[PDB]
Amino acid sequence: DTKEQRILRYVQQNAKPGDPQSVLEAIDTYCTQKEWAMNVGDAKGQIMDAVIREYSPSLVLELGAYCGYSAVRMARLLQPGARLLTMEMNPDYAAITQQMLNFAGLQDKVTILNGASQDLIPQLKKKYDVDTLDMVFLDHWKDRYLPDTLLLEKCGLLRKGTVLLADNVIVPGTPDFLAYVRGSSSFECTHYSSYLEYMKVVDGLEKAIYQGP
Ligand SMILES: C[S@@+](CC[C@H](N)C(=O)[O-])C[C@H]1O[C@@H](n2cnc3c(N)ncnc32)[C@H](O)[C@@H]1O
Ligand SMILES: O=[N+]([O-])c1cc(O)c(O)c([N+](=O)[O-])c1
Ligand SMILES: [Mg+2]
Repeated sequence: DTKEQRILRYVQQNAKPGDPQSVLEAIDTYCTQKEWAMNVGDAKGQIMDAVIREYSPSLVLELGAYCGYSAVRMARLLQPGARLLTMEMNPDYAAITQQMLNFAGLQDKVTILNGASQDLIPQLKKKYDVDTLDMVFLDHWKDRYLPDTLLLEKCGLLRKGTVLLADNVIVPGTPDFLAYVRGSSSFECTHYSSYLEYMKVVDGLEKAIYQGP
């Protein structure tokens, strides 16, 4: 099996069905202790929670679902009637995300869009009944943040007050995106400093005592 199947299995065997907080904790525990994985993680996740609670978005777009950690993190805080749309181009990952959402009981709040954001964004208004977005979470391949921001703007999906929230602007880094939005009068920016998750990296010394030939 894959790492992603192992994460899901761990959740199924250890988390409480229908309990999003339990699902999050199980993922964080497994990736902290057993296998590193590229979920946003609990430290930055707490910052996401605070931002979502401040703006109470009715319509959120996520770029990059992976195993569904951030989709569970965000969707659990949405008010009744609110929606998360999440784009994922890897169908194996999208399958895990759907199962993760099902297990957490959030499947009615979240819709998975299968495909590449650059192909899907222009289809949003028509196929998913979108006027403008209230919030966007960017966490896909880092070279796509700036071109997808420009594409969102072109497609008329941003309104005054739409909140973009971008992961990894330091590590691995998103230098073009970060320079662009900080420099542009079309964006007012705030930085929330944190730490990359799952960085308790096990290593060790081997002692090898020569016994002779
Ligand atoms: C860092 S992981 C997402 C982690 C997730 N946001 C979380 O915190 O649980 C990055 C994901 O973006 C997907 N991806 C990369 N480029 C993409 C694109 N252009 N459109 C859609 N998905 C993309 C990758 O397949 C991968 O699953
Ligand atoms: O390599 N990493 O540490 C990361 C961390 C992350 O949080 C990522 O989103 C990532 N990625 O999308 O490729 C990679
Ligand atoms: Mg990330």
